[PDB]
Amino acid sequence: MENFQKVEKIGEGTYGVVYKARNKLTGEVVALKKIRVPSTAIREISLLKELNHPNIVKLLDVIHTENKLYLVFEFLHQDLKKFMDASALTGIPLPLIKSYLFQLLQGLAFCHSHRVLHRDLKPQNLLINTEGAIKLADFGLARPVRTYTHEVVTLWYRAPEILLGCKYYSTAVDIWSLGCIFAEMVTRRALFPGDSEIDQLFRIFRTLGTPDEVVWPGVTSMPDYKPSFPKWARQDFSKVVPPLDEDGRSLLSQMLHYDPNKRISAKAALAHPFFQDVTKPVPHL
Ligand SMILES: Cc1ccc(N(CC#N)c2cc(Nc3ccc(OC[C@H](O)CN(C)C)cc3)ncn2)c(Br)c1
Repeated sequence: MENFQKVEKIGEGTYGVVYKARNKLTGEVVALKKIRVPSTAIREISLLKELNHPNIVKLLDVIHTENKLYLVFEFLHQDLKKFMDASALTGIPLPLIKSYLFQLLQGLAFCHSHRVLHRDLKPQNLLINTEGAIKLADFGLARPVRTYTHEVVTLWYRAPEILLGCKYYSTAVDIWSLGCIFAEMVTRRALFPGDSEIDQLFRIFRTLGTPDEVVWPGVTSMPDYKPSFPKWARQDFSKVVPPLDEDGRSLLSQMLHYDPNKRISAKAALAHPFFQDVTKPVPHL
């Protein structure tokens, strides 16, 4: 750590506090995360230093000293959450929303091709720069209910299979989360703001319809599925994300399919007609 000087507190991350810091030597400005060490952790983390992509926050170095773990990441000046809030009254322009979704799908396609899942995608761990790029952060660190600061972990972006107690979820969980983020960027309001696991599940059911064996084979046998779940009817996406166009609604619907196996893959989503006219606009930061 002596090689680093803490500039400011970036925020209380899920696995520890994060500080903007400078390499007392290289002058490099980075994001320093102190992880709240098992050999299994070290090996997995070392594997992440290899997962390099333009849309994945670069893990610069892993420091294992004094039996403590520090992760040094590339530094970006803001997360998507702050940007969405700052664009609340005007709304993020569609071309930029399209650009961000496109880039994130590229990042996911990359990770997923390497069999790596994010598992906890949310606006707070999506970082943007002044150039128009957006990157996935804290990728692979998943493999708690509260943070080290007791802060509640958001359930708003959790896939239904996870909520239903699935133990071996797939890359499909990341597509679901991104779909929820996509919808939020368009409407300027969280799609499923649950404040408990059951409230989260029921919010999803109230919008997409209570899942059954027809739309999701095997759902009634899932760990936490209850035959007593209320049966709500499905609503039109025309009502869910106006004024998103049909290409956009088509894509969002495929990203929010109940059956993880039916849910569109990142790579297939990249070929969706919605991205026919994709561009890379510069954000107003
Ligand atoms: C909650 C949290 C804490 C740390 C990070 N990590 C780690 C990784 N991987 C960063 C951040 C960063 N830059 C930056 C990120 C946020 C930020 O402000 C966050 C505020 O908390 C905004 N909120 C209102 C959402 C300022 C600079 N550059 C590289 N890595 C992330 Br992702 C989320």
